[PDB]
Amino acid sequence: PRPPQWAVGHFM
Amino acid sequence: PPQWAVGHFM
Amino acid sequence: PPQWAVGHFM
Amino acid sequence: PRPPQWAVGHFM
Amino acid sequence: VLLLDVTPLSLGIETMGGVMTTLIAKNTTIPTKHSQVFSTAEDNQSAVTIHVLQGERKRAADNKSLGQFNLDGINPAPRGMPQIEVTFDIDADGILHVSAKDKNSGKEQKITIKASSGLNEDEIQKMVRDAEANAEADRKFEELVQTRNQGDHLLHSTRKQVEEAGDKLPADDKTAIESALTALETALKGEDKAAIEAKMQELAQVSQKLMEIAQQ
Amino acid sequence: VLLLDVTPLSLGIETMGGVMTTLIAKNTTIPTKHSQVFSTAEDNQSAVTIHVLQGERKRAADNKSLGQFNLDGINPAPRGMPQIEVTFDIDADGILHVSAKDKNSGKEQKITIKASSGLNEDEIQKMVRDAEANAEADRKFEELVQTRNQGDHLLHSTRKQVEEAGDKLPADDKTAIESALTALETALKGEDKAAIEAKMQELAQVSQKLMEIAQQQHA
Amino acid sequence: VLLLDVTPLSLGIETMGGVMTTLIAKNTTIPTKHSQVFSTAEDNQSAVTIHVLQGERKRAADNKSLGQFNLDGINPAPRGMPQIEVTFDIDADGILHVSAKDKNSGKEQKITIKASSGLNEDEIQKMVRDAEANAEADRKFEELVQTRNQGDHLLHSTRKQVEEAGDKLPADDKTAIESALTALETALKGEDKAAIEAKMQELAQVSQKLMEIAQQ
Amino acid sequence: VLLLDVTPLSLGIETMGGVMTTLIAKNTTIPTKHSQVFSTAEDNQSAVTIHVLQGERKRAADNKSLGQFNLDGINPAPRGMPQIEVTFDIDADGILHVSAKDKNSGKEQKITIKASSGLNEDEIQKMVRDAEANAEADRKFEELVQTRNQGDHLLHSTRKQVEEAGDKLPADDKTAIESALTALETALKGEDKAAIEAKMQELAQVSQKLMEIAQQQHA
Repeated sequence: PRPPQWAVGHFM
Repeated sequence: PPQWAVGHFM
Repeated sequence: PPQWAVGHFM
Repeated sequence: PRPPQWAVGHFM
Repeated sequence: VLLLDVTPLSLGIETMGGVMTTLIAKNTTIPTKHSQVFSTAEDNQSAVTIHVLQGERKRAADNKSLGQFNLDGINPAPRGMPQIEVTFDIDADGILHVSAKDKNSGKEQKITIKASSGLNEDEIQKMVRDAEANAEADRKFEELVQTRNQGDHLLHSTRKQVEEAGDKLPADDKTAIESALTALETALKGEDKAAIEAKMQELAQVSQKLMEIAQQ
Repeated sequence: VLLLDVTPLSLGIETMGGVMTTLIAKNTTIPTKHSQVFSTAEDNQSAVTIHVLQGERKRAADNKSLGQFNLDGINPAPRGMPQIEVTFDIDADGILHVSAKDKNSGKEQKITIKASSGLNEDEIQKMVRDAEANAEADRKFEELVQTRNQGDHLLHSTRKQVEEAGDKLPADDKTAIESALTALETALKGEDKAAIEAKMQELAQVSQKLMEIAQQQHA
Repeated sequence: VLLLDVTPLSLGIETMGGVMTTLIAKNTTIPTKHSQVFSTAEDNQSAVTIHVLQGERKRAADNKSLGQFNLDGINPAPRGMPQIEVTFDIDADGILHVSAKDKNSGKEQKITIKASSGLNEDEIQKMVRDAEANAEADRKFEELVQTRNQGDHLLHSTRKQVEEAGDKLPADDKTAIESALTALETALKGEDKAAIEAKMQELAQVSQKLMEIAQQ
Repeated sequence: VLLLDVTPLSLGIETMGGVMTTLIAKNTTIPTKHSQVFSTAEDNQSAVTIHVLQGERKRAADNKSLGQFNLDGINPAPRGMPQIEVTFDIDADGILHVSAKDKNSGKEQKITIKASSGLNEDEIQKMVRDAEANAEADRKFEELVQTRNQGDHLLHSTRKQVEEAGDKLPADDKTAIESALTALETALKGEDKAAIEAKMQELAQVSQKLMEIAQQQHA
C-alpha cells in the first residue's frame, strides 16, 4: 500500500 | 453547562 | 358483455 | 433432470 | 461508463382479473427487450386489449396506464389456447415499443410510447412507498385473482365435460353439478378467497361420476 | 424487540419438471403460515409426492432437501384437476409443519421438520452467492420448464380434441394436426426452448378447423 | 437451520451533535459483538453519557432510546484524546450488553438491555418507512453535524495556538482572530451549514500569521 | 419518464492510507452535485493530489482510476487544518466535473471526465460481485487504515505536547512517554491493528501528567 506524494486527509 | 457528549477518537 | 382480457397461455 | 413417480403440478 | 439508463419502475400489461403482470422488472438496464406468450381469457374470444402499465402495485387500476391497443382477428379456440406473444422493447433512446402477435393468424399490432411518458421522479418515489405500505393488501388481491382464475378454469372445463358426457351423466348428477357450477360462478364475482375455495371444493364433491365418465 | 426470527432462505416444494416453487419467501418473520393449492401432473395420478426444499435455486436438485411424504388416494381425474392444498406452517420455535390435504377425498398427510434442519449459516451464504452467480442459467432453466409444461398441455388437449371431433375433422386437417403433434412431442423431449415454441406455433397454425369444431360442439 | 435471529433495526449510541452512530448494522445475525473507540467532545471532560439507540434515523431524538449510563473518572486531556471503548454484545438469547471502558483509567461501566426492549413489529415498519421518507432531511442533519464538529475542532485548535503563540502574535491579529473565533462560535450554535462554512473560511483568512508562528 | 440516468458505481477520491472515500453514492439519479471539505495529510503540505475513483472497493488500488490533478499553493499550516473543498458534479449528459478549491488561498483546479470513462457493464457486474466477495477483507483494510490514522494523530499531537510542556514534564514521565511513543511509531508501521491499539493504550496510560500540564497551560 504505497503513499502518493500529496495525500488528501480528513479536515479536522 | 457540563458536557456529557461522546465524540470521535482522533 | 364482450371480453378483452389477456390470460395465461396454458 | 429425472422425474419423480408422482410429480406435483399446477392446479388449473 | 459513469451512468446507466435504468427503468425506475416495473413495466407490464394488465392480465385476467385486473392485475399487473410485469414484463420488464424495475431497475433493468436499457436497451432491453422481453417477450412472453399470453392468451385469451374466454372461449372463442376474437380480440385482446393490451393495456400497458407502469408501477409496483398488483391492481392494474393502482398503476400508471401508459396506453392500450387491441389485437383482433383471433380465431375461435378454448380459453388459453391461442398464443399471443407480447414484446416490450425499449431502444437506446428510452422509447418503449409494445407489440402483440398472434402466432396462429400471424396478425400483429403495436404502439410506441415516448421516453417522457409515465410518472415523474416525485411520483416514482410515492409509487415505491405506496407499494411498500400496501404490500399485504396487494399480495391478497393477487392471490384472490389467482384463485378466481383457477375457479374460472374449473368452472369451464367442468361445463365442457358435462357437455361431452351427455346422456351418460345421470339426471341427479346433471342437476347437482349445474347447481354447484352456478354457485361457483356467483362466488367468482365476489371478493372472498375462502368462499371461492369452498365452492370449488363443493363442485369437486358432486363431480365424482363426471370424472369417471370423463376418464373414458 | 431487539431481534426477530426470520427465514434465511426460501422454503417450498418440487413441482412439475424439477422446479422449486416457493411457499415461504426468504426473510419472512416467523411465526408464519402459507397455503397454496396444487394438483397432479398426470391423468389418473393417484398420489402426489411432497418434496420439501430450502434454498434460492430454481432447479429443485440444487436446493437443500428437507424431507418428503406422499399423499395417497386421489380419486381418478384429468391432470391438473384435483385440488391438493399444501400448507407450510413455521411456529414461534422455528419448527416447520408441512401438510397436504385433498379437498375432495378429505385425505391429509403431514410431516414435521426440526428447526436445526437444512443449511448452516455458511452454506446459507454460499447458496445466496451461488443463486446470484447462476441467475441467468437458473432463469433459462425455469423458462424451459414453463415452456415444456405449456407445450405438454397443448399437445394433450389437442389430442383430446381430435378424439372428440371424430369424423367431423376433415382428412387433410387430421393429417396436418397429426404431423404437428408428432413434431411437438419430439421437441418437448429436447432442451431447446425456441424449437418447442416453433412447434407449438406450427400446431396452432394447422388447428383452425379443429378449434372451429370444438366451438360448434360446446357452443 | 430454518430460521435466524437477526436485528430488525440498527443499534448504536448518540454522538456529538445529537446524531445516532451505529455499532450493530440492521439485519445482523446474533449472537454478535462489536467494539469501537470513541472519545470526549470537550477539553478535560471527566464523564461521558452512553445513550443507547435503536432505529434508522440520523437525529438521536427520532430513534428509540433504550436507556443510558455514565462513565466518569476520565482524566484531563484535550478533546478527542481519551480512548473510550464502547462494546455492544448481543448474546444467543437476544439480551444486549452495552459497556464502555476508558483504556487509560481502566474504569468501565455497563448496562444490560432485555430482548423485548425497543420497538414492536408495527413500530419497526413505521421506523423503516419514516427513515426512507426523511432520507434527505436526515442526510442534511448529519452533514450539518459533521461541519459543526469540524468548526468546533477548528475553533479550539485555533484558540490553543493563540495561547501558545502568546506575545509573538501581533495585537491586530490577536483581536481579528478572536473576533472571527467568536463569530464562528455563534454560527456553530445555529443550523445553517453554509453560514458555518463561511465563518470557518473567515477565520482561516485572519489566521495566516498565526499559522507561521505555529510552524515554529 | 420510463427510465432514469443513474450511477452504476460509487464515485470518489483517494484519501490518507490508500482508501476510497465516496462522494457520489452508487445509484444516484443524475444530474447530481456533492461537495465535501477535505484537508492535507502532513504538516506544511503545499499541494494535494485529487485522485478520482470509480467502484465499490475500499482499497483505492482496487477501484477504477478516472483521472487526477493537483491543487497547489496551500499556505503553510498543520496537517488537517487547511480547508480544501472537493466537488463532484455530474450533468444531465453524464459528464463528471471534479474540482478542488482552497477556501483560504482562493486557488482552484478542476478536470472534466467523459461519460464513456470507467468500467463497462460487464466490469460493473464483476466489481459488484468482487466487492461482495471481499467485504470482510475490505472492511478489515478500512479499519486498519482508520486505526493507523488515529494512532498517527495521537503520536504527533503527543510529541507536540511534550515539546510545549518543556521542563514542566517530570523526567520519569518524559521517559515513559518517550518509550510509549517509540513502541507506537513502530506498531503504526506494521499491519497489525490489535498491536496499534495496544500501543495507543500504553501511551494513554503513561500520559496522565503530560495531559494535566496541557490542561494548566491552556486553561
